[PDB]
Amino acid sequence: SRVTTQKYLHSPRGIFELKYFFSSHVNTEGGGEASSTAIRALVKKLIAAENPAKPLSDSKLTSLLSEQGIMVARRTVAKYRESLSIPPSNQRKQL
Amino acid sequence: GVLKIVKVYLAVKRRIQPGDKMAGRHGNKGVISKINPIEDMPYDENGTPV
DNA sequence: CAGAAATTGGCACGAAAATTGCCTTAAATACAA
DNA sequence: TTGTATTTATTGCAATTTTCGTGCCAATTTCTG
Repeated sequence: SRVTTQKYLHSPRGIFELKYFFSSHVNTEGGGEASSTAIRALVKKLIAAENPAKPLSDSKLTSLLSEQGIMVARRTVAKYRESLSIPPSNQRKQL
Repeated sequence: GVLKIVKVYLAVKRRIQPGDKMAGRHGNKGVISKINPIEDMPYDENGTPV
């Protein structure tokens, strides 16, 4: 806990906090676990490719994720989206 | 800390004009002062200008 | 028109995870009696 | 011979706080009859 405080690591991808690698988890199909920092990337990817006329809601993201066996509740998806600073589904539609 | 480098090359053709410096092989340099039209240059019996 | 279905987020759970303040000496060693 | 002042070795425990995912439900949007 003490060592990893405010020390940076330089990977070819970029510069990280060395505490960015410690993350939470949710259950998965098959008895495994999936990290929250990967579910955030998956949610960002899914939102960044939806139909602009009909944006995906939190239920339509929970159901979409629960076909690769990710087993995430809707409220957790909402928490991840609000952590990513993405407006709700009714505020992303456009003509 | 460097991710990508992009280099762009531009090619331009420079013509001759007054102020450009010309010379020769015997140490006789000079600067162009005028671009004279053809019908003003001196010509010989056959009409070939200089 | 309007009741109903759908969406969203504040607040609340237990459990897990992460922090933070301390036992503010015990045992090997060389020296002296 | 032994008792002792001297010198290393010691980078962990155990409370206490904070954060986790997810359910309840009221307020706001959207939708179909």
